[PDB]
Amino acid sequence: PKLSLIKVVNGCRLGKIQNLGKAGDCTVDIPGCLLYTRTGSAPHLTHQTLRNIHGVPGIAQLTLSSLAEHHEVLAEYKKGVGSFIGMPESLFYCSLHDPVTPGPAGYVTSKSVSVWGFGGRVEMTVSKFMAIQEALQPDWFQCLSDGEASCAETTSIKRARKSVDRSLLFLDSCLRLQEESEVLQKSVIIGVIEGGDVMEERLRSARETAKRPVGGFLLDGFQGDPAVTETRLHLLSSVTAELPEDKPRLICGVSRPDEVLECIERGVDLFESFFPYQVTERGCALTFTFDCEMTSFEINLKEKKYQEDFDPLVRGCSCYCCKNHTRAYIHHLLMTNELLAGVLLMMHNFEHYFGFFCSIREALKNDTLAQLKELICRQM
Amino acid sequence: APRIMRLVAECSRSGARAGELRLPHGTVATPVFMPVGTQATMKGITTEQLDSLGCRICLGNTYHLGLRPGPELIRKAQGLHGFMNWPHNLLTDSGGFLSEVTEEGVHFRSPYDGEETLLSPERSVEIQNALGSDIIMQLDHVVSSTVTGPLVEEAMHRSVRWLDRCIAAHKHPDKQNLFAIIQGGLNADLRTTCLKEMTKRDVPGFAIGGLSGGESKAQFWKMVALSTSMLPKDKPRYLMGVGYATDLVVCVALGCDMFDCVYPTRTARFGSALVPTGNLQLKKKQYAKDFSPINPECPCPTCQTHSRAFLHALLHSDNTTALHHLTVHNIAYQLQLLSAVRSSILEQRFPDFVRNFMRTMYGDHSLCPAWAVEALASVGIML
Ligand SMILES: Nc1nc2[nH]cc(CN[C@H]3C=C[C@H](O)[C@@H]3O)c2c(=O)[nH]1
Ligand SMILES: [Zn+2]
Ligand SMILES: [Zn+2]
Repeated sequence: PKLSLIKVVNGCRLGKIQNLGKAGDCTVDIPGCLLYTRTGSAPHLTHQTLRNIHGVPGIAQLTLSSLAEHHEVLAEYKKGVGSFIGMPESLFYCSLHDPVTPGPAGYVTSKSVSVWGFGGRVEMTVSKFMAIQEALQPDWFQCLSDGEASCAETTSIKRARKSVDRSLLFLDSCLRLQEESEVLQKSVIIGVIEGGDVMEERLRSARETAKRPVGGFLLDGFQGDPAVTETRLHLLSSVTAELPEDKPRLICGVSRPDEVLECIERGVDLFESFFPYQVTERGCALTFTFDCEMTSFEINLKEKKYQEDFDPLVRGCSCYCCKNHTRAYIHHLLMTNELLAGVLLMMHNFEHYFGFFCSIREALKNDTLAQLKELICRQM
Repeated sequence: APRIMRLVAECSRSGARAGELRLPHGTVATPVFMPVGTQATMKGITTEQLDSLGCRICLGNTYHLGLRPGPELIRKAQGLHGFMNWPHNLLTDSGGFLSEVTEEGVHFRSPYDGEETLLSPERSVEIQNALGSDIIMQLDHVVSSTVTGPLVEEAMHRSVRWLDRCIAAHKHPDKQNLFAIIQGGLNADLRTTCLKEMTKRDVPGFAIGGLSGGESKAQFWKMVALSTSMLPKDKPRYLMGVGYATDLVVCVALGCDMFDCVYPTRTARFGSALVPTGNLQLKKKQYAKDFSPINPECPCPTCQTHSRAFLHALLHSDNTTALHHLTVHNIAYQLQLLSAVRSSILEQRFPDFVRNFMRTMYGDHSLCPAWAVEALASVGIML
């Protein structure tokens, strides 16, 4: 992955990642987001409705938690997950867990890590993990890692120390297995930075993982409720300061527009796009401006004030829902528990979110991210 | 009165008809299956998808819209056309079919006591006027085909009187087309009376009601044949509540032009995909590694893009898109079947088409349903 930075202003990396994909003729602009999927599908959106959205990222995120239970099927299919799900044109980064429904913690050992899907728990060693990636054949895939040192419970320093060594042992094992596979050599392994909330282990994880020939870095354990805490924000900057500038930085569990801008200032490139999915799942539509439970970035369309509101969700929006339907129609679909609401809302919430990331790159070119950041936070 | 239907081709053997309907929101080729649009949106199918499938007319449930969001909001939303943003044609029912029927109309009681709502023939025409559909249905007195006795005749004569009351209340025949509903149950005499009485009214179309309600299939197709034998040849015949593939092929042979059924939209929720050999139960594990499409000859987005194995994976997940994929295909199967029926009529090969459809569906002709063999034989189609 040949990464090229246009400029770095206030710590924000503006650029593009070239020479990507099976043909090597793909580019990913940074900072950006990945298309969020569940079981190889964007939620509520078929391949047909997905084409109705403007600015869909060229790289999509898959989760082992939603696909590991389909290992035998994709193995017999042989042709990779992208062609299996009818999306062979997109790039695919396979992460370990799903950000919204990850499953219960406490199943990480030095010998195996577990994920959870619709059928149940799937326990996978490093061998089984690489066998599943050999069947999925993703462009990028997160390496097997120990991210459970970062939890709400009072974590021990030895536990944070273990997550660094355990993830490194997983990393060196996956590199030996990848070098012994013709198919997996085409994929790009992503190192995972761990260490919990211990600064020393966070710094050691960043330095030791960077010493491996990984193609990128996953910043794990910085997810925060309701957002990234100031302690982990400072923790994040200390980690990115130890990472090479020539490789992409990915973060998981960080998708709300306010934390996105905070992490871009810390040098994070790629983000998950599960926040517009959460907004859709509660019958809400993003309405926050970027020109020049429920948050204030959105409106609740189950509210009775939208019974006769015949305006679009966002005036001027070019999405399918806002150019063809009204809030009254969306409110009606939600009251009658119709699945078109989830479709029409997801189309707008994805288009609004993808357009929000366009404003980040547009503002970085104009050196006006501070104004855009001020406009985002003023709506809270 | 201006005819809304022109016959393009007829089967010299049977009663099959190929034609097109001239309606305010475009022309519709016949025979035509009409999907229940209120369920398609509930299935997550947008207007653009349903239009892409070639559907030029769909149904709307008047009673459903009477509960949410009501006729007042639909009128303010530029009719039902503008409310759901449907550019093509719409057919709404009278909304009368928990309910008591008197001469005044159909009575709906409020839950846990409360005032009643009276849906009279005049009220029904007024409600359907606000929806702005291109075809409106008469308010009829509906009794189930399983019932016998004096209520059948009582409901038939009341359906005729209500037809006259709907015609008087319908003050815009230039914008909406009112259809009569043949009742009379499974009684040949009462139905003949309803056929003789209702065909004297100047309505642009006629519908065959009171059927497909658990009765024997022998009593079913014979009541269809009695209806088509006495209905105007130059006006469309609408058979309500029929959507099974064999039933459509047989009833086209008997002279029906329009059909509706919630069948294609519902079995998609059960994991079943319609195919020329019947249906595929894609949720069953035999399709877990079937890397072929549902039907390679189907033009729908699902079959042009996805495999049975992938749809099987989605059915074993929380993806609501699994229902979206099957609803799209099942509607496409209905439209493809009816357009193939229509091409056979235009090309004067409808019997050969029926023989091939029955052979592919059931195999040897001795395995075909006995009622369908008799019904097709009554119009000169032998297997
Ligand atoms: N208004 C109206 N709508 C209708 N939809 C379907 C039918 C015909 N099938 C119904 C009639 C009696 C049977 O029990 C069956 O349930 C119909 C009708 O006879 N009238
Ligand atoms: Zn929009
Ligand atoms: Zn299909």
